[PDB]
Amino acid sequence: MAFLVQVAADIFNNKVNFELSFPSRPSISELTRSAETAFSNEISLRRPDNVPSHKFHSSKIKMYDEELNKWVDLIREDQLTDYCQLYVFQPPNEWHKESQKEIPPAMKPPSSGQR
Repeated sequence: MAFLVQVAADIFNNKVNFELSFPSRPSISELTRSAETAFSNEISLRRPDNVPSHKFHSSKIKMYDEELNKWVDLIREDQLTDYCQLYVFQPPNEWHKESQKEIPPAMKPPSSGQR
């Protein structure tokens, strides 16, 4: 009925995983905008009061390809499959660093940002 993608990232030293819903297979631009919005909302929610406000910026997106059993770059508009798992990197920054903490079961993304 809807096309789902799981999108994971490292936010303040926790691995987060969101289920994003689309009417059909999204474009990479559409997916990227949806993911940046969801992760920016997560940052706003989780931000420690000693950290300045900031947004999530995607730098590279990988997809775990079950056909090849490996992580590959998301480059083409015919790679995404329903309920596939993506991981989104950011450019180097002070607050969010990569970890090999396992990707948790996907949850609905935040419902809003912070007023």
